Amino acid sequence: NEHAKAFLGLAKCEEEVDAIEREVELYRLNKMKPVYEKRDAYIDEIAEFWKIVLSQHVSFANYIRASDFKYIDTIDKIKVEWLALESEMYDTRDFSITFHFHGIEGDFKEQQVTKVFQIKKGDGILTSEPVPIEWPQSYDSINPDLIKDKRSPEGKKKYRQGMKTIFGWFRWTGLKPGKEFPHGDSLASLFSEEIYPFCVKYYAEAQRDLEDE
Amino acid sequence: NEHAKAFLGLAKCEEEVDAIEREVELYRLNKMKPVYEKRDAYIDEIAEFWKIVLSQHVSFANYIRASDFKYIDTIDKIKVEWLALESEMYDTRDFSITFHFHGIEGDFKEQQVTKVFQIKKGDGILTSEPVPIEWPQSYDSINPDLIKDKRSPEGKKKYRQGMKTIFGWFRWTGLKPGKEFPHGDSLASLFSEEIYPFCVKYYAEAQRDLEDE
Amino acid sequence: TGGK
Amino acid sequence: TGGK
Amino acid sequence: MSLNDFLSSVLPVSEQFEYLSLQSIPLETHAVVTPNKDDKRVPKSTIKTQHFFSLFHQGKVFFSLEVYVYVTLWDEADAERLIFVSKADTNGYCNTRVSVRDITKIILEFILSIDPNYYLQKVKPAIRSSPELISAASTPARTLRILARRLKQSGSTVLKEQQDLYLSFTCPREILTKICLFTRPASQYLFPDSSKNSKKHILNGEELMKWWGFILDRLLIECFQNDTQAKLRIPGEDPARVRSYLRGMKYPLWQVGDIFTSKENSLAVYNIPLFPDDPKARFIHQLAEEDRLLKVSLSSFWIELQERQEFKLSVTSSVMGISGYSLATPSLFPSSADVIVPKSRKQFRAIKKYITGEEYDTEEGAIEAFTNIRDFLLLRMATNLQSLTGKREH
Amino acid sequence: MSLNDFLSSVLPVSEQFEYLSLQSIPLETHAVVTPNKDDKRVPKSTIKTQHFFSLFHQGKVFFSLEVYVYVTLWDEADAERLIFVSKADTNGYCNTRVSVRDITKIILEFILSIDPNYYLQKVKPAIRSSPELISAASTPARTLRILARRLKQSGSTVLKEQQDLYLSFTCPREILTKICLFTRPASQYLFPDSSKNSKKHILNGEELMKWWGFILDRLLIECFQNDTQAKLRIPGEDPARVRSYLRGMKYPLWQVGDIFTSKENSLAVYNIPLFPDDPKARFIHQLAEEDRLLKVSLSSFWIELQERQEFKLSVTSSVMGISGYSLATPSLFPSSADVIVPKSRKQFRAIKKYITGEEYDTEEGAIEAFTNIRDFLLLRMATNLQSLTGKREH
Ligand SMILES: CC(=O)SCCNC(=O)CCNC(=O)[C@H](O)C(C)(C)COP(=O)(O)OP(=O)(O)OC[C@H]1O[C@@H](n2cnc3c(N)ncnc32)[C@H](O)[C@@H]1OP(=O)(O)O
Ligand SMILES: CC(=O)SCCNC(=O)CCNC(=O)[C@H](O)C(C)(C)COP(=O)(O)OP(=O)(O)OC[C@H]1O[C@@H](n2cnc3c(N)ncnc32)[C@H](O)[C@@H]1OP(=O)(O)O
Repeated sequence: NEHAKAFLGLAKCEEEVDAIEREVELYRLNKMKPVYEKRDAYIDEIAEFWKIVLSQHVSFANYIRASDFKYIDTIDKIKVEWLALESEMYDTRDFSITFHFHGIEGDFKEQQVTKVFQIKKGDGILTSEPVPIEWPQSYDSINPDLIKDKRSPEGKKKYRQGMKTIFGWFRWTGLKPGKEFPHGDSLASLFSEEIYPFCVKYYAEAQRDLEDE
Repeated sequence: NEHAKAFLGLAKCEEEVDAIEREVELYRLNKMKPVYEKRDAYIDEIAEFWKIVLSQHVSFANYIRASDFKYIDTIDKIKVEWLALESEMYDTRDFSITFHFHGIEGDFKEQQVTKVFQIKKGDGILTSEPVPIEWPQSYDSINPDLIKDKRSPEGKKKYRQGMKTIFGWFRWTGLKPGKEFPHGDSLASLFSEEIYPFCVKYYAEAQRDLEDE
Repeated sequence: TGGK
Repeated sequence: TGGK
Repeated sequence: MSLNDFLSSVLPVSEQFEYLSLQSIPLETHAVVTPNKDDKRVPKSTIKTQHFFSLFHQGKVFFSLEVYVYVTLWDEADAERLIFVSKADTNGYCNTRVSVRDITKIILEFILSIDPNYYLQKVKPAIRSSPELISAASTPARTLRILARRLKQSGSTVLKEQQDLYLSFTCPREILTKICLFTRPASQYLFPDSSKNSKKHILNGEELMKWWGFILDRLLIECFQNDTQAKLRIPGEDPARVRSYLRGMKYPLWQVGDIFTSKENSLAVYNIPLFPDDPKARFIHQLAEEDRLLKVSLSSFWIELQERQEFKLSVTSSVMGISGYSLATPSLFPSSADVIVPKSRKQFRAIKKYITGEEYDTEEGAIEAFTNIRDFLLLRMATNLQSLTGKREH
Repeated sequence: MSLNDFLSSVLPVSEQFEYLSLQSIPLETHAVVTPNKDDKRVPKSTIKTQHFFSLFHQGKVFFSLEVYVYVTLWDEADAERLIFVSKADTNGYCNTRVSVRDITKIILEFILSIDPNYYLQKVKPAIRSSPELISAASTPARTLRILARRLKQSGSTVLKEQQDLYLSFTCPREILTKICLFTRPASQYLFPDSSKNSKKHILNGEELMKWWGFILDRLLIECFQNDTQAKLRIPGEDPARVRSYLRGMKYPLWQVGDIFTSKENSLAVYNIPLFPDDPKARFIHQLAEEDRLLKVSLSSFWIELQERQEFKLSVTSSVMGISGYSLATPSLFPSSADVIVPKSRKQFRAIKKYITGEEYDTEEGAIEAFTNIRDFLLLRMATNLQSLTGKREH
């Protein structure tokens, strides 16, 4: 009978440790928030900081069209925000990503976009919601909202092309596998977990004296 | 010149985040200590708890001689302690492991041993120090301290045999690669990171009604 | 996580 | 981390 | 005669050996061949069992073999059994010399002798049936709570079991016996890294095919009836070419082809058997993805199999197939000494891993495999390998 | 003539193609062959460069080739160059038909024509030399601090460069020219997954060997002198057997063996060249671990190479070797249109990855490779693939 006691207790811990982790995590989430606040303030004073980070990061290039770099060169700011702080109605793993583009004369508009990523039930996969963005004028041909029929032969062709641009990544949801931007979730995670948290490590590496890094 | 300011600041953060992580980590280390205190109290009331956990854990069997199980069946307690709490002179990753064996009549002595594992400089590898333990009387033949010459042909043979027992794992240091217990560091980490922290998950799995788990 |  |  | 008799009659005289016949619990599984919906006769039940063997010499393991036996029941008395030979390996740590060829043939004779009804006594169902059970679907909390409310109410923490949930069948002692295997040499199959050992003899593609072909030949003559069906197929080769190897065989009925022919449903997927780690299964599942399963005829399957690299850039491989009735009526429930049937998949895996999980780039692994295997049997199972007194002259 | 002339003279008439000749920055590296301590002549410097090519048709890539050229200097005028052919691939997404064989031979003619002195102008040293530099050994803090104290003191954040730290050599325009390659078919080498494409033609071992053997034959006749050394070696085969293939060759001096013979230092390690991803390098480094390097003679090396699986369980592979002087004096510094020399290893890798990094199990990847390659060249490098008007009848 003293065994029924031990066991009944161990179960309490078992339902506890779940809610405990949520805590050790939110602690970090909090400790880090103001830290990025400061760091970002400095970063915002540095010219071309993000253009440089995103052309230095080796893995990032792989996810997107070479041509997207003309527009990626225009990113003034990237701010990652972990939702679990603004309400316990969010997974400690959920987060939003805000970009700011300074546009280009007669081609790409100036704009600031926030894509939201949150885990959905089923261990949970990461998902998102489409968000508006002004595709460059150059990308008219492959613009999904400039294509009359996505199912037509020349229609599926141009569409799948636009879905490989980083603009196409803003539609990604996670629910239409094989249909949307490729590995949209891996890229998001790259931002939240590598690029954003280590932008400075990459800026400093871009800054090597002597061409050959 | 306002750029020399931004940069000089970013560097401060850079030397900071190192000491910040150390903090978010020690927080967890602390939050979890009393939690294991409670949980262990219950566990200590459960008969054969650890004997059961260690025969259920599938991966653990791989590291050690089948025969060692006769002695492993005798483990009353396993307590893992993260050193970083008792003085900031330790890596947040350092830890000690305490075992208690209830011995066996005329073969294996009763005893309690604590092996210490701490990271050494060079990203750091995990290392340990040998610690005394009373090898079973059955294991005389392969007892390193019962072998006259480890370099002799029949001497290197018996020695390498004893170095595959879990008793041989108590000598492991991490500094004589290929010479000591195989993967002693991986096993240690298995204890600190999987077995100890999830003993209860495995006890509950051992407890499946119907032979076939 | 293919990468291209 | 071979495992046997 | 017993497994113990068989091996001894092929190992050198006066010599001592030990061996392990491990056997899975016969599990009711899906059909060996993918059935079509609109079909008159589809399988009633498919019973799958694994036989895994190892030989030891002077405290070292040196050989292992992994064979699945499949018993398919169509109805009351319409049954059929298939022996599928998956893997066979050596690590070249035998101090003495032996004919692996004869050991391998012998072990298959043995398997052929077993009365099919043996796998039909108690069969583990694919999915089984007053609640309150602790199963895979039981969080640890649930489980601990359960053990709590089961202690508070009952003296202990166990239940009731009479417990019969565990299938049972019968079929004729003499049925259609099939043997299927796919030759494909490789550096090792069951002894990891053993290829790094100098003393280990590796057969090449053409050497292996003949090796296997001879063993089946022996089994065809000695163990089957004179009208048995023996088919050979060498992907990437000419029917004239295969007929030439076959002129080597001592059995008269060897023909080119396979034993899947059947003009009924001339479509690959409804004919090709799917075995563990088999290239046939491989290429089939490849079509399932790229959606062509209902478009590749049996005839095309073989022609396409040859392409798509794999075969195109690998050494000689052959598909052997046998289908007939055995001379003697197979009727032999193996004794506790013929086989060791672990309590669960979990224990089965664990004992196997002591062998197929070791590293054999040195004698150490092969010695370790031996001790760990006996220590364990003795400790956790209260048994011990069988000892053999070889009795074969020269 | 130029690279542009060469390719056009082998592609079908009226037809339009595009191509990419990417070239690494000549880097001073260790000796091609492992030198022995107590030796009269050891290399002074070894200059390694990579040439990587791709052909495009109608906005799709379909072929690629990766060749290293090694220039070894013994002293003042005693030099030697070796062209090592690493990989060559197709993805079977060419709408039209072409002789890859002729394209491949042509590109090697071109490479053969290049004056060795070209790789000798500016060479990136293996290890280079007033402090205050930001390099791999510079934590990000250090780097930011540095940029700080370099802003506060100077107008900007850059330094001084005249900067000459960057090696330079010369050698005779006509040297000993070697060509080495190891045939070994595989589903793909530079186009991942392309083997899943139906329209892609894979040669097998014996088909590949003849394929390569014909190209070298052409180069031997047309590009080398009548006393040039041509060696063939087929691991696992009989010297009588190889002599039979050689009777196929149109060049008269093909013999069995290799071009490493040298009775001076009859020991494998001091003779065998070590190339990227080469089986010869492989087997050598295998001995370094298992400590036998100073125990395997050159003769034994070949005999042992054959064993230890790899060759034992794989299709026909050959070692081809050439060593003589070219008919014409190689003297051709390639133009900005013959080659594209990325600013750094980093950019080189990145452009290459657009191609060898794609997935070719569908036309998508091959189209993606093309656009990304031009978009990038134009955007970040202000260039563009070369266009070709094929001019070969029938
Ligand atoms: C469908 C399937 O099950 S496929 C599995 C196939 N397995 C593999 O590819 C794994 C690697 N292969 C091997 O481990 C082994 O070579 C096996 C199992 C194929 C055969 O083993 P062996 O010991 O070579 O065969 P066995 O002992 O019967 O004799 C084979 C021949 O080689 C000879 N032989 C034995 N030892 C050696 C040796 N060290 N060196 C050379 N020859 C040898 C035998 O005399 C015999 O020749 P013979 O016919 O002239 O008498
Ligand atoms: C040392 C090294 O560099 S090793 C690298 C070897 N590479 C590989 O193994 C990678 C895979 N192999 C391949 O991608 C290719 O088959 C290659 C590069 C080997 C050759 O490509 P191909 O296009 O077959 O060769 P090419 O166009 O010169 O013609 C080869 C032959 O096949 C024929 N052919 C061309 N296309 C096809 C096709 N779809 N189907 C069948 N045959 C074809 C040609 O007519 C020619 O035959 P011929 O001699 O009778 O005229």
